[PDB]
Amino acid sequence: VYGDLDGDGEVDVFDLILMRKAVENGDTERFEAADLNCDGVIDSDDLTYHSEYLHGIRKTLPVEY
Amino acid sequence: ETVQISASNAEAKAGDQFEVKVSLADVPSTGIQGIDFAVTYDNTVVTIDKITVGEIADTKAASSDQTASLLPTFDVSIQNSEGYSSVIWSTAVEDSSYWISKDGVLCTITGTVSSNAKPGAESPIKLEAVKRETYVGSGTDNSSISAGYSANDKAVKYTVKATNGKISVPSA
Ligand SMILES: [Ca+2]
Ligand SMILES: [Ca+2]
Repeated sequence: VYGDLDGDGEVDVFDLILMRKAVENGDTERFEAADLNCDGVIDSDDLTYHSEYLHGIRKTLPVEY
Repeated sequence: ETVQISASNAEAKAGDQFEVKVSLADVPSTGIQGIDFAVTYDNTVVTIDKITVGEIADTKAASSDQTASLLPTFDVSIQNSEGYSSVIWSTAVEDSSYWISKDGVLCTITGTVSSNAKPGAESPIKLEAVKRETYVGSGTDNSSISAGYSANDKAVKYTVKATNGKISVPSA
């Protein structure tokens, strides 16, 4: 499921910590869960979209456009 | 393990600004690498103008974490029209000495009491989970405030006890 980087069935700040690490390396174990805009990379867009979901302002993942 | 979070009380006239301190107590010795909570309120009485980082979250993580420039360590989203503000602090740094590790002021809220607010009126300043789904399409909301850390990419999640604050307007 999208946003769940440790894979425990919740999307929370602990996945955001993993999202931060994923951006440094451009890779993580659950790549598809981390690539929120589906453009083949993990970068600041994904990090932002994850943060926006946690803030409650972005209602859906994955992201369109 | 467990940690306490609380909001102070304030008094201010209609149209004046007020401050509320958000504090942590009984921070475990293992520390807090990530924390996420919402501040909820009645927007007909108060609105939040800013939220500033507190002493205990003012660590080296903000200036040394690589992704800090892409997404700030202390990350705030004020949603006055929705009646809440969301506060997230997180870091990818592994060194626990850069995490939140002491009791004290986590952040300071500055807000404004409505010009219309009549004498005696009140509004709770509640600390609770951001209203969002546990995962996308779950149909069930996030029910607890998040606070903890990761070790071996595995989340260690503390229980969080919340004490709410209050804003009241005097008489003249
Ligand atoms: Ca998760
Ligand atoms: Ca991407």
